[PDB]
Amino acid sequence: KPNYALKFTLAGHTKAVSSVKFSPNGEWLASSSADKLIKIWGAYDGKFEKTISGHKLGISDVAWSSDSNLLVSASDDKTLKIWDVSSGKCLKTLKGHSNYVFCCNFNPQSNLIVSGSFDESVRIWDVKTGKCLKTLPAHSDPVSAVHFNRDGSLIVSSSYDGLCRIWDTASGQCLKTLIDDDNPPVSFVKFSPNGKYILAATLDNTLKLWDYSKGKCLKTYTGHKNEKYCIFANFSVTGGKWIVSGSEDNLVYIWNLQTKEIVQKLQGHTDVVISTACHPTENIIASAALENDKTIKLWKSDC
Amino acid sequence: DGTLDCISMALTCTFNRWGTLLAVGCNDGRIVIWDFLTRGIAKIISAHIHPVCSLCWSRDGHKLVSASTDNIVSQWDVLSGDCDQRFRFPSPILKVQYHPRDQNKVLVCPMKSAPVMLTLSDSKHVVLPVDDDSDLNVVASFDRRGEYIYTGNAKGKILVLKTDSQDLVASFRVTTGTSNTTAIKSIEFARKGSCFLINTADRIIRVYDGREILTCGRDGEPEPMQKLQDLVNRTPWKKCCFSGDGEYIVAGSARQHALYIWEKSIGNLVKILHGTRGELLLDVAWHPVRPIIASISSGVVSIWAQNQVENWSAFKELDENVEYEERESEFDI
Amino acid sequence: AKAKTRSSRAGLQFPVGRVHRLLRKGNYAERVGAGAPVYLAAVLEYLTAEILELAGNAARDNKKTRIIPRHLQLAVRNDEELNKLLGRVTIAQGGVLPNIQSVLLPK
Amino acid sequence: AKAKTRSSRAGLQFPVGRVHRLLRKGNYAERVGAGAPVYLAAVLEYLTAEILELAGNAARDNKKTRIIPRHLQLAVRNDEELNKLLGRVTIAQGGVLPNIQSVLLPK
Amino acid sequence: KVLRDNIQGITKPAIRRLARRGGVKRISGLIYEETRGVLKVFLENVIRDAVTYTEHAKRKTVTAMDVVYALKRQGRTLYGFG
Amino acid sequence: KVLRDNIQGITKPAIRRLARRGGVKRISGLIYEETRGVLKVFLENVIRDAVTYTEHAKRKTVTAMDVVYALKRQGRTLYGFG
Amino acid sequence: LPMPMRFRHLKKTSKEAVGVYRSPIHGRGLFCKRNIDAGEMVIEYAGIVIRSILTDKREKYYDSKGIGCYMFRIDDSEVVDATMHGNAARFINHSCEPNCYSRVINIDGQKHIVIFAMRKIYRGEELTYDYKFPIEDKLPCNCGAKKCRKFLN
Amino acid sequence: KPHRYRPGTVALREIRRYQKSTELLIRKLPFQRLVREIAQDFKTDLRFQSSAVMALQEASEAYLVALFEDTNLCAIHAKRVTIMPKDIQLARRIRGER
Amino acid sequence: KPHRYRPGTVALREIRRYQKSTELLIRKLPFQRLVREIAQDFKTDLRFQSSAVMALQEASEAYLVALFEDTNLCAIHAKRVTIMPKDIQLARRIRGER
Amino acid sequence: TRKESYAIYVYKVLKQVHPDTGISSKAMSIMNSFVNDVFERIAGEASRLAHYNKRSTITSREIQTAVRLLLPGELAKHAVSEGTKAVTKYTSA
Amino acid sequence: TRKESYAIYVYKVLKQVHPDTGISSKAMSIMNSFVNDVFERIAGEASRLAHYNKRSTITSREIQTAVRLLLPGELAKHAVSEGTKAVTKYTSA
DNA sequence: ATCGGATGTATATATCTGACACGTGCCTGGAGACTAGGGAGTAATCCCCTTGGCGGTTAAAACGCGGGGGACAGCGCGTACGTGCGTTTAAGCGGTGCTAGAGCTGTCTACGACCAATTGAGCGGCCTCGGCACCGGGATTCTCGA
DNA sequence: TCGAGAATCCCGGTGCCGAGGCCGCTCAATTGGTCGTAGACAGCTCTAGCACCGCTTAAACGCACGTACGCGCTGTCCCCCGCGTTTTAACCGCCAAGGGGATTACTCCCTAGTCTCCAGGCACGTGTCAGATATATACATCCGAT
Ligand SMILES: Nc1ncnc2c1ncn2[C@@H]1O[C@H](CSCC[C@H](N)C(=O)O)[C@@H](O)[C@H]1O
Ligand SMILES: [Zn+2]
Repeated sequence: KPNYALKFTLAGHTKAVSSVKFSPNGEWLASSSADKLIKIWGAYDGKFEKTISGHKLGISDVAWSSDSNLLVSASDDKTLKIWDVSSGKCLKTLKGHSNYVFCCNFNPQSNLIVSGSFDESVRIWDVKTGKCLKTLPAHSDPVSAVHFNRDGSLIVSSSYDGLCRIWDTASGQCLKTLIDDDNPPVSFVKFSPNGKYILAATLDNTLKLWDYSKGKCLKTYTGHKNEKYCIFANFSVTGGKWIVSGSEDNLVYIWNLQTKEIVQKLQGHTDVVISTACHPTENIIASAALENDKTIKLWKSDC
Repeated sequence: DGTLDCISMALTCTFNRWGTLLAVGCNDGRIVIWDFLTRGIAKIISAHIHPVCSLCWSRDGHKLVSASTDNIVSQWDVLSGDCDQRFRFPSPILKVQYHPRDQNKVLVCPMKSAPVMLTLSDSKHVVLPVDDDSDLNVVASFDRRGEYIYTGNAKGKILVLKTDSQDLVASFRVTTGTSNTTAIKSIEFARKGSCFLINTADRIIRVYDGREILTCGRDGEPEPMQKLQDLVNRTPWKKCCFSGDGEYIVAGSARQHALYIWEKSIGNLVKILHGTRGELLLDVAWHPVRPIIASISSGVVSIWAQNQVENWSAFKELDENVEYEERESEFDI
Repeated sequence: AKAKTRSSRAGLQFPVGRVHRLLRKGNYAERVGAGAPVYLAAVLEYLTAEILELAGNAARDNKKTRIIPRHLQLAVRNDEELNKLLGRVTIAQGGVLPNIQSVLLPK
Repeated sequence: AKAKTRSSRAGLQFPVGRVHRLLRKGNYAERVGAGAPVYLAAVLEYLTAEILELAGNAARDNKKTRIIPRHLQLAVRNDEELNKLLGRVTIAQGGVLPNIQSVLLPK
Repeated sequence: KVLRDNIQGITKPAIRRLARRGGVKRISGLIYEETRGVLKVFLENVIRDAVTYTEHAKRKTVTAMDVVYALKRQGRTLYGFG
Repeated sequence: KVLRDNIQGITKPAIRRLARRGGVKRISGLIYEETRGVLKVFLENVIRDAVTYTEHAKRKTVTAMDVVYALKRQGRTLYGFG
Repeated sequence: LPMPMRFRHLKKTSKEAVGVYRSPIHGRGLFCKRNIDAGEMVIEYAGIVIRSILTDKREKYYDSKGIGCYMFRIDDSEVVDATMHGNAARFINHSCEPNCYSRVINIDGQKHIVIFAMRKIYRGEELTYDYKFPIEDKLPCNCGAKKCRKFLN
Repeated sequence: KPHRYRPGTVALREIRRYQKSTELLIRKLPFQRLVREIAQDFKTDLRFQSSAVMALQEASEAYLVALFEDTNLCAIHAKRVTIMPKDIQLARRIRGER
Repeated sequence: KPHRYRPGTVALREIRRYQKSTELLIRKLPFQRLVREIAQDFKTDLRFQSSAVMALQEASEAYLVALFEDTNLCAIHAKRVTIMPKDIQLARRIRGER
Repeated sequence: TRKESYAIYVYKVLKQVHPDTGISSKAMSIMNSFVNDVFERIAGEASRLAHYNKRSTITSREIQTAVRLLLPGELAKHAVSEGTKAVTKYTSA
Repeated sequence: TRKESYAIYVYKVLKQVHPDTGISSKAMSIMNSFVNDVFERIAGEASRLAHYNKRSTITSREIQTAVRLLLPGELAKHAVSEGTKAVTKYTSA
């Protein structure tokens, strides 16, 4: 039962927030919104670092490079853009997606970028050349969550068609297709810290922790509110092992890892908590809510 | 099955310790480290002005020794790209090979002189002994763990020396079918175990076990663990290699520009990958952690994957008509 | 003075004494090894058993108690080693084993 | 008592004494007739006469005095009865008599 | 009693019966006489040697043993007659 | 010193030379190995019997006389070696 | 070529003879990745061989899951059902002018539903056969051919 | 309406029953007269054992069967079912009988 | 301009000179090695007289020439000039070697 | 005139192999002639071999070599095994 | 080792038929082996003939009949005439 | 691709028999016992043929490479041959009858076997030289584009 | 279709070793007695062969006829012949160590030969059932209309 208390409320995004991601060094937080802008913030004190502009439509997903220096932003303009966080310049521009890119993520070596779009296609892109290296008709619905595994050899992918599809990267094979004996729209998905497991956020107020080494769901997390928006979840291993997730009831739920019991309820947001980011080293949770709030909030626990 | 156009004047190739980068010798005398996942070049180093004919990777994958056609041998780091060291010797070098368990020691097979083991820390050189002292063309290579050195002459002799002492720990003379002698074209090893192979001038490849070679010791009568050849076309092998595991053996036919892949346990031919007849096959290599094969021919790199039933296959997929065992409660409620 | 023939002493049927006398009266060599007639009769007994086995097999195959020359011909032709032994040999009332080439059969 | 060879009284060149010795040591009969070696030696002499005659004929036709095996082969294959006598006989360094089939000729 | 031309006693049905036994379906006519010839040829050898044996036997009739010996000398031996 | 596969020592030019000697103009490739086979087959008999003679001779080397006797027993005798 | 032997050669070479890509006819379609001459086996419709008496109860059962009913009538007794467990032959599109035709051939006493080539099919062509579906009261046919029945039924 | 078998079928059944049967296929007395006619050429007034001439006849018949067999096989190699005298001459040539 | 003879003509002249010549047509040492390889199958360490193995080789060569001859003649009977392995098998079958 | 044969021994070995099976008289004569022929073959072979060794004694070893020359493979194998068994039983008398 | 042959007699009959012609020792040995072969032939067939007649004395009549067996036609005719002439000459003294 | 009919073939049965299994008395080859000699087996010695290796050469094999040449496929057609059905013919059974010649026994005598005494026809061994094998060069004749 | 070109034939010339002629050195051929015996021959049976003839009939010759395989021709394809170049290892000549091949010299264990006896084998009678034969029957299979 952590005691995450509110230390700083981060606000300034003039539209619906969509993604907040702590920098891998924990020094900055990239708050993205539908306002075509990213906002770099001081991840330890809520100090507004800067705003990176240049996109044409709402940025649905943003993701840091594995070295805290670069940021990939997938915007509703059907394009991705890689900006140097240390300077803000658009180092790369990724064109080719025919629809709304809903998810973008680096590989563990930060040399690859996986991007799932509204066009139901997952595309693999370079970082030093930015060219689209691969493309797959991954799902039958807009792909809203893509993520490399612990080492970049495998990519888990989520779309609105309930499929939790794990693909090979060296050859692009649709290795596994996790289904929970139903078709609930799985909005978000991600691997485990050890890569052996995979957390899938479904749009029925459910977080399913599957054993990817087994291919079957092990843990269930219910009691939160996630039905429409692509709510982002976090693992807490730096301090207490928690499962943190924003919610559509202005609350940020925090369950125990093993027991799957609600161990804390970070209230204070006034809108749907659209995104959550876990500090890579510290016990700082950046919980960002949607347009009726437009605020990110830093929460620090002592247990 | 894949190719690399971004590489020009490709002559030699070599995978890193993990199968992540490919060092390519550029006939203008350059080194192109081409990266796999980005599908692009990872580094470019204009080493010398003379072409590069040999390369090898360090254990950590950071040091690269290279031999040029101008008797030059130089080391370069994968990050700095600078000349770590540069040496010159008579009898132009045919091969250089990092000691697989010591990135300081390096074996050097020259054209005419006996092979020599050098170190990159100190400018020393220990010449390896040769049986007849008149072969003038001897291949030599460390084993998988750099514990020994196998040396094959032009007369079918095989001397297994202790790399540190250069002293005979095993020996035997190989035949050429009837009883004859032959030029040992190459002494190749596998990334797993002691299962190594010998390419000779008789267009026949002989897989052996180095443990059994040490077992026979000095002047034994060892039979090859496996025998491979182009029994149908009688084709000499410009190059041969194992697979990443050691159960598959690739041989490059420059005579017809094809790739014949056999097994090691049984030795039967896995299959054949046919390249264009016009291209002159030059170099072959296997992806040490993938069933993929890189080939170099006429300055062009070609990829040869071995894919699975997937990329669309995963409803459930079956092969043949499955007669469902009708349970006794099938029509029951 | 116990009487016991060399055939009995070898436990065989073919007369060792008769074949020995025959070799003596056959003018093949000045002297003969004593065990040579035994060996020769043994070989003859073995091969005769071999052939008559297949002979009786074909006979009972035709429900025949007494073997007919056709049976011997079929037996020697079916056996590879025997035929090779008797390829340049013909048999009275032997005939030819059934043999039809492929293209002879209509289609 | 001067000893003339039996071949002299027989008027032959092949050694009839050697012939009778080979007969007695060949184990073909208990005793060889008196005139049998003479007869067979005469037959052998006549055969040799015919053969070497044809051989020398062929050799002179090939502008040669020394008779090589080729001449013997050609002489053998050039005479019908000799060939039939030695059809089942291979000859060393003989080769084949020059023979080309009809259809093989160009047009 | 002088005998002549009994080679035509070999009837065409007999030749075709032999062919059927040999496993022959269709035959040309020009075979028959040739067959006869070959037959005679075969005969022309063995029977002669036969009487030759009979000649050395100082006998007037031919013995089955004699033709057995002939076929033996001709490398075409036969069984069932001693 | 163990010997193996020297049947391929029989070169295709040698086979075609033998064919020309036999009076053959055009040949298929599939003949060669078959030839080899047949050759071996021939060999497979005589040489064996050869050592068999040598075996009975209680000797270690093979004598020309032995193979002459073998070919004699095989009805393919040869002249010029005793 | 024996029917079992040709069936085995089909099972061996069908995977390198058929493919599944985007179908201009309907969704995902079987395509001819290499020239398929007439008479040669195109692809077996692999799937669970059930009895026809088992179809209805299974059909209704499949109505509980809404998964595509992949059933082809073997004969008056059995049916190949490939709804959940089958092969790529499910994705062959109906074609009123089919370059392929359906048969049920016997192999050592077991009936396999094999689609053979009605005509010489060529590389890149979408492999399609006639479902032999009866006339209904109408599933529109997108074969694009000339003699389309205006429907699958 | 009268029926006639297709050609060869009757001959095929004949082949079957003949390979099945084992008796002789040549009438005795004509063969014996032929043997006597051939014998009188080398010496007149030569008698014969019945078994002797019978063995002659049967050995000759078997020799002819072997000739028919390998000639028919050669004709197969000649891509024909109808034998031709050149085929028999060829077979004899191969058998060393020429 | 370069000249090339019509096919077979060179081979025809080869046939002529080979029927004319009488030396061996197989290289000695390979044949001898083959003989030793065949011999070691029945017993190892068996020596050979030079004349012995020479006689082996020449007898085998002559046997092969006879086989080539009658196979070529059979191929003529097959109305072809190019020999086929079935022709050799047929010839061996006729020679009683099967 | 007593005419020697082998019919009794053929009948004996037949009963020893097939007690129920009978035999024809003509077939019996065929068998007898066959035995005579093969025995003559092996006898001539042994004599010729001994002559090649200039040994006037025909012993068992000559018989073994002759039959090994005459019988194809396993025929000769079983034959020489039976002959060795018989000669050993004879020596142990 | 005093090895017996016929070479001198071959040369003799050569000079008798072809005075100004040479030979090769190879072809000489060929002719020698041929002589030995036809000789052993005649010997075997004469012995087998006498065996068939149950005789034990191979005499001139047996030789002549053996030649009649082995040689074809006029070859055998001239051979028989020569043998008879030589026998007559030898018996005349 | 099928069914109906015709015809040809495997089956059960009855009985007839004649080869065939069986039993005999009488013969003689085979066994048993014994003696001679000497072929075969063993040993020590020499040779020498072989088996193995070595270096240089190139004729030879391998490889490849057009490309015209024939294997082969199919297709028309027609002659030659299977076939069912006629006819007439000698084949076969058998039974008689005559004896010519195999096939037998008993001489009796010439005839090699064999051994012993004798030695020059013949054979390993040694010069030796001349047809012959090889070479190179020039004239001869086949063959492929006009 | 008359030349060009190429593979060949022959001629002169060179040098060689196998063919041949000649030489000592036997042992194997010759000579002459002597002996036991192979068979040459005489002279007998009898039987198997030879031929006669009649009676029965399956079997052979010829007919007509459909028809289908042999053949003759065509166009295709491929593929093996020809030639050029590149490779290699056969060959050739030599050297060398030895391991078996051949040899001689002993030594004797086995076989031939002799004689004795009897007992298995063989010709010879004798029931007797395996199958050969014949008939009616059910089954298998071609062939043609559909
Ligand atoms: N010829 C055709 N035209 C339009 N739809 C078709 C069709 N054949 C089959 N279908 C549809 O496709 C389904 C069969 S699966 C056939 C392949 C199809 N393209 C697919 O991706 O699924 C059926 O439900 C049917 O409704
Ligand atoms: Zn359609």
